[PDB]
Amino acid sequence: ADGPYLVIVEQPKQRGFRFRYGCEGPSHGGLPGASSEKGRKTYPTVKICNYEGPAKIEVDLVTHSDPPRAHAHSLVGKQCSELGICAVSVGPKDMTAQFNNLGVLHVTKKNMMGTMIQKLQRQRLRSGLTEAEQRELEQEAKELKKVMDLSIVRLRFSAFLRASDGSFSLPLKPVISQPIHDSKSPGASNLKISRMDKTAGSVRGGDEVYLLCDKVQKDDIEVRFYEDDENGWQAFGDFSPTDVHKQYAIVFRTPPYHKMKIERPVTVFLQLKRKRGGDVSDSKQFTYYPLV
Amino acid sequence: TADGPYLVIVEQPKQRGFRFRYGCEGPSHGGLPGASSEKGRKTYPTVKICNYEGPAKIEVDLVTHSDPPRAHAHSLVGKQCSELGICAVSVGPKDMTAQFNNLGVLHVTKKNMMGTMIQKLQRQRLRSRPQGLTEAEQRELEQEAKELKKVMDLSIVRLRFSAFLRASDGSFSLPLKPVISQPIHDSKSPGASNLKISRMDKTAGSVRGGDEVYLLCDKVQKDDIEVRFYEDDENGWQAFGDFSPTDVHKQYAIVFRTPPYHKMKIERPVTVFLQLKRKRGGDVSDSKQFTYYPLV
DNA sequence: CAAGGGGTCACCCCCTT
DNA sequence: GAAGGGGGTGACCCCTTG
Repeated sequence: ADGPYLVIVEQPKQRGFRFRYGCEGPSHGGLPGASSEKGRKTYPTVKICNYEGPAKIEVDLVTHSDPPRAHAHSLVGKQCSELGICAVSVGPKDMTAQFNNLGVLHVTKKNMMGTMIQKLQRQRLRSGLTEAEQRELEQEAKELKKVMDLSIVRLRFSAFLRASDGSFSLPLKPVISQPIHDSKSPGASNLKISRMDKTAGSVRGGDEVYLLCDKVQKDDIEVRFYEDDENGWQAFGDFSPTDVHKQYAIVFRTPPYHKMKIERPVTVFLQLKRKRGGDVSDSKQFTYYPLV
Repeated sequence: TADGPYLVIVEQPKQRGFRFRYGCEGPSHGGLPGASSEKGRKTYPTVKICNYEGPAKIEVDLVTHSDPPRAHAHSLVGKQCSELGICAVSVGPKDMTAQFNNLGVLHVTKKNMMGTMIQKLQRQRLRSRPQGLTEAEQRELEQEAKELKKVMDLSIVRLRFSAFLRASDGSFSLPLKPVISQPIHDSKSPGASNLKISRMDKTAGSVRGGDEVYLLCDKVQKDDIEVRFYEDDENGWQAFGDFSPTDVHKQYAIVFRTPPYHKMKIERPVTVFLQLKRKRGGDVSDSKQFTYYPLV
């Protein structure tokens, strides 16, 4: 309520965006919003609230860590500087800003240390801070380099409202986005079930199903058969990691249905679920016919 | 065979399966096995000297896939070898057979390659000019390299076994003809692996066809692959499985429909073979049996 | 260790509109 | 033709089992 503030209208896509190295190019596509699909494209959006008037909103990459420190990666795009800082303006009509050419520069573990000290030199600006105390600033990097996840970043939106003259000096409280997992990292993809040869079985179980999927980790996968409504009953499909073919298929058997006194058939859901990730695949329906 | 004394490969190297290793990876990662080997019976590349009993030294070096055999960029690293990549064994008058059981293949870096290449060259024609060489052949030798670095397949090597019979002197200086092995494809080399049918969800059907089969395979390129249903002895009746490139899942499965049998209104089930075939090329999977049943 | 496997980092190219 | 995706390739780095 009380005061002007910033809000993320549309969060960045948590999974599916690929980070890029310097060599790959400058133009490989922008980080979409969480509702991007089809030709209906969306981008990360924020708006200023409890204020109408000229403002500039900036964006920078910060860590997964809850105390937000600046990330080793940079943002590149049409709006952006070389510092990794993307900035947009909002006119007095429209206080909402879309960021539509946002890209994530992936630093090399070689490059990391050097490139980090340049971004760090900024907080030496705030407090003609004599280069004498560079050694004080450094060890932060040296240990930030061991604890810092390069598979995950978050966006930090910092809004500023224009003064009459000596403009855009008045700051709003900053707003941190949801985490953004590099798509090119291992458990960073969406589990998708592409196709399966069977969508029905006997209440008995032990019908063999060939399931086609996108990349799945050999022993980090399982096959959950669950009922949302009926008292959380669940079971699993039984297979050895040998039955994971080339990380794109699973041959398994069905688990028996909890109630085998079935008279009429019962539709169920089955999904893929990482054993440590926790995150499931988009679920598919499976039907169970009674003993005859 | 040719009457005078000669060398024979008793057991060839594994053609498809063996992984080449970089300098970094480590020096004991496995030995190049033989074409007979399995998890239980392990066998290693073996050769024998024939039409001669006595002391002899057999050496082995990597040469190109190219029929004119030139020295390969890769080296052999082993409990038996030189730094130059040349492994030697001695065979006394009783035993004229040499097994090589710790043979491994050093993969050179494309940055290392050209320099490393000219060492094996100087080392070859340094024995004909044993005091020094000429700037003329230095630059000439580089030229021979440059042209070999253009055309040398690093995914394939062959072994070149060269025997020597020891004279009265004490010198193993009497040379036999060299014998070149069948080619050795890097397991971890791009593309063109042996096609394998891992398993299939259906092994039967109807004469009609149009029965949906999920086939699990090793890496296949969507457009350039097919699924051949043939009767090998019966005048080559053949058909194909029915699928779009969209139906080839992540290059490691194929969902297809079975082709109709050539002759309907049979009364007894006809068992046939099906295989994968790079139609661009001519390659084929280990065939699998498929049964066709009578109508209703 | 040795004997086999994976995955990974960067970079490099390949499709499509 | 670049934009906007996606896949593949070398060199390297690891991890189980004994």
